[PDB]
Amino acid sequence: KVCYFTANGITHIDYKDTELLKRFISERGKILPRRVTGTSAKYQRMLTTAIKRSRHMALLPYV
Amino acid sequence: ISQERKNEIIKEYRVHETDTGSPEVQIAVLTAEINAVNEHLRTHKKDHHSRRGLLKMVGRRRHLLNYLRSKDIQRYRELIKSLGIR
Amino acid sequence: AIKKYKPITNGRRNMTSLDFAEITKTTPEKSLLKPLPKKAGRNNQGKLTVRHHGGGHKRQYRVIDFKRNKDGINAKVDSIQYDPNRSANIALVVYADGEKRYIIAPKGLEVGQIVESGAEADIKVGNALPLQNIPVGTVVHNIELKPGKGGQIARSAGASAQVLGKEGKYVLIRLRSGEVRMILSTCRATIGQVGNLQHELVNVGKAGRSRWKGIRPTVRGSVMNPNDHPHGGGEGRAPIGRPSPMSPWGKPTLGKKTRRGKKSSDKLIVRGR
Amino acid sequence: TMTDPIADMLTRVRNANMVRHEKLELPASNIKKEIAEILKSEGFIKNVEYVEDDKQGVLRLFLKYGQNDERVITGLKRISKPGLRVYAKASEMPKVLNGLGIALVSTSEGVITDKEARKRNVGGEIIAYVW
Amino acid sequence: RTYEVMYIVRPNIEEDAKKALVERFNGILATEGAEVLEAKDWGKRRLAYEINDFKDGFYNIVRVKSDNNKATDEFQRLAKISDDIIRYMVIRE
RNA sequence: AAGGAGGUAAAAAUGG
RNA sequence: AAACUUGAGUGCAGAAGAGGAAAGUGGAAUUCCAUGUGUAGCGGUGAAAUGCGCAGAGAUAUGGAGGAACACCAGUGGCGAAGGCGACUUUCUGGUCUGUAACUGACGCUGAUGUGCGAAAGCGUGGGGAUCAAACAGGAUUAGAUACCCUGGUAGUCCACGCCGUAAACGAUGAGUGCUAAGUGUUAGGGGGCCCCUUAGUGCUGCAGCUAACGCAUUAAGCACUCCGCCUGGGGAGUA
Ligand SMILES: [Mg+2]
Ligand SMILES: [Mg+2]
Ligand SMILES: [Mg+2]
Ligand SMILES: [Mg+2]
Ligand SMILES: [Mg+2]
Ligand SMILES: [Mg+2]
Ligand SMILES: [Mg+2]
Ligand SMILES: [Mg+2]
Ligand SMILES: [Mg+2]
Ligand SMILES: [Mg+2]
Repeated sequence: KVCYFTANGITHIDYKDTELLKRFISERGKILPRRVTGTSAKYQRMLTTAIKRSRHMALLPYV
Repeated sequence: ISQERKNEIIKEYRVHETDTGSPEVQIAVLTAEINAVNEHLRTHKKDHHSRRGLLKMVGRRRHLLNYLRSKDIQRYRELIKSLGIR
Repeated sequence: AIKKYKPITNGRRNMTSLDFAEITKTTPEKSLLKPLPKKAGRNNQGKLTVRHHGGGHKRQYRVIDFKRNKDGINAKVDSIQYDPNRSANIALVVYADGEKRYIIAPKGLEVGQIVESGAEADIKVGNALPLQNIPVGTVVHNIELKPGKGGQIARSAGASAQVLGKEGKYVLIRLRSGEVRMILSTCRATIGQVGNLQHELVNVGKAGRSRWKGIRPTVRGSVMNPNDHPHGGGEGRAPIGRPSPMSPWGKPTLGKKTRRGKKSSDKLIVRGR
Repeated sequence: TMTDPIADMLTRVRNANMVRHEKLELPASNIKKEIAEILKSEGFIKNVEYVEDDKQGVLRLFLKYGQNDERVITGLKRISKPGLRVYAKASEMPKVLNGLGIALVSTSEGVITDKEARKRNVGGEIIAYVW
Repeated sequence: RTYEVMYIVRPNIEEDAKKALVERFNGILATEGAEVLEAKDWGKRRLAYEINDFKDGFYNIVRVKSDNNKATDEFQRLAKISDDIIRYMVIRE
């Protein structure tokens, strides 16, 4: 399949882009696995770091 | 060291213009790197991983110095007195 | 910090001392000195009422500003000095109007640093503020019990307390002893921990050094006679030989509590040590 | 790192012969070229080409297979090595496979075969056995 | 070296008090040879979880560029001391 | 469909 | 003695990373303390009992104290010489890989003796102490049970600085170098048109060859060269 970030060409992920992060976050707030979301590993790392930043800044929930 | 400082050092010690691979240039840059890592370790004593790379650099500089001393004694003496590495 | 002597003699063997690297001036401020003759544990009747005090080196008293009531004016730490009258060191500070005072030297206070006191002071080591204005969680020392009386709590070397919470008229504090108690929020405290943290580690090493400190020898109860002590007498060595160990004056002295009842502070003391 | 180019060349030849390759390209040197020429003259290989390019040049050997696809080169063995060098006299020159094989030798009169060494009555460093 | 500093001010803050607080902390981030490239406010936003029992927070974003991090360190120290800022974070880039 | 690698539950009397 | 750029480094342009050190921030959860509601059980096991609880336990709600570890991401994935490294943020810092062809011109490999790092337990000094838990106490099982199981529980488990220097410290596989069919994944790149080629890793399958066999097989245990370490029947004994 194809990766959202690879297709859209975006080469950076901003932790304040809560709407985008909600795409890859689960219903309960867990980070969806790469094999499910289709994302590449390179951008999966960026996504995890951005999601944890947002959790710290309370933009996104933990649980 | 910063690439700017490295450029300054290579300009200072290059045998001729465009020379980046001379033993003098390599060992001067290695001296700068060794001093920087020593200054880092003085604060971060327990950084064994960094110190290992420091020792690799020291050995590389030692082998370059051995080669230079074997090839041209006068150049070796001049370089070591310039760098204060004896 | 701690210097370990070589065993050149059996007296020096295992002895240690402070290196005094923190001290930056080895003589005191003349105008802040007062005489301190020794009592040797003898009261106004001339009788020994506390044992084991006497002799020891002559000492001058350094007047110390425990009150820290000179507010809104900066003071610069001129020096850190030795003080024979207490475990902590003392910092001579010089106020911007030219008045000089000694304070307890906090851990980390450096020569040339600035300190201030008052409700508006910043929360940094050596500044003095009402507990009203000190945040929760801050480590403090030289804590007042009555506003304006001067610090009485957490003044020894390494001492500190922690602000825990703020009730209406009182602030909760955890003292070095582990006691948690209330203190009037108008009472002042100094930010930080008292310096000279290695004080307690010193191995005094020999009897003479205690004598220099003015401590006379402690004779154990069990090696006196019955008329001297409840533990006295018995042929040869003897065990305590009664239900509880006793003080020289005939009171039980192992586990027996002595804090008096019906004290005003009992409703301020939230948790004992 | 590399320590015996002659051993490397012999092992290249052996590996190519085992896999039944037709040609074999290796970095060149004068001793290697002389060895290859001796092999060709004796009939163990088919052809030898020298490519006079940069980087010391290249040798391109062409291996020889008989009828029934039988391998002409049965085996190559390094004799003298950097770790232990072997020399022999003219009267002590060894015969490989009772004479059915060659011993490549290095002599004051150039690197030759054991037959030529015995004929000229000279000895030298026994580089290799080929059979 | 650039830095993005995000902080949250308690929801129950008077307008003038919040204005003074934001001005003070922007000045702090500007002091130590650090140039405030741009400061903005994202308004009061719902928090994903209660912080100090607050369900809302005034979000302030600041971008400042400096050759060191003294201004950022002073900001963080004064934000820890402060009882008006609930959360803060500094990101290099 | 059959084999290889990681994690991971639930169960448990005793002696042959 | 004189040249060369292929090995080895350097410069230039790029890539990823739980590599390391120090400070700071954060959510979940456990334990404890206080208080409101509430009644007679809770807990535990194969089944039980010890134990806790009518002085109000357990449950439930709120707040506080404190220590420790970082759920999801997470992957034959990544990094490191090995040990090892997984919340986030900042500072300092090591190494590696890719392309280029200015630059040096063999400056390389190995490495006895030496000098450092080295899981866990353990030792010293000073802190800290939630959880778990040697020792230990009680209960159970049993012919007995110095155990497995249950209830507690100290060292320790955590931090700093020193010490110790060992593990099935393993790929039970020393380092360097070249050469020898193929198919198919994945990590980080590069070049030419989803395809092809290519570099460095990381897996699986599998020729030739090797092997006592099992199996290994471009990440060799094949073919070769250099250097180091090590072996020579089992016990005695890693003992004297
Ligand atoms: Mg006494
Ligand atoms: Mg007597
Ligand atoms: Mg009596
Ligand atoms: Mg008696
Ligand atoms: Mg007797
Ligand atoms: Mg340990
Ligand atoms: Mg147990
Ligand atoms: Mg061993
Ligand atoms: Mg082994
Ligand atoms: Mg590969």
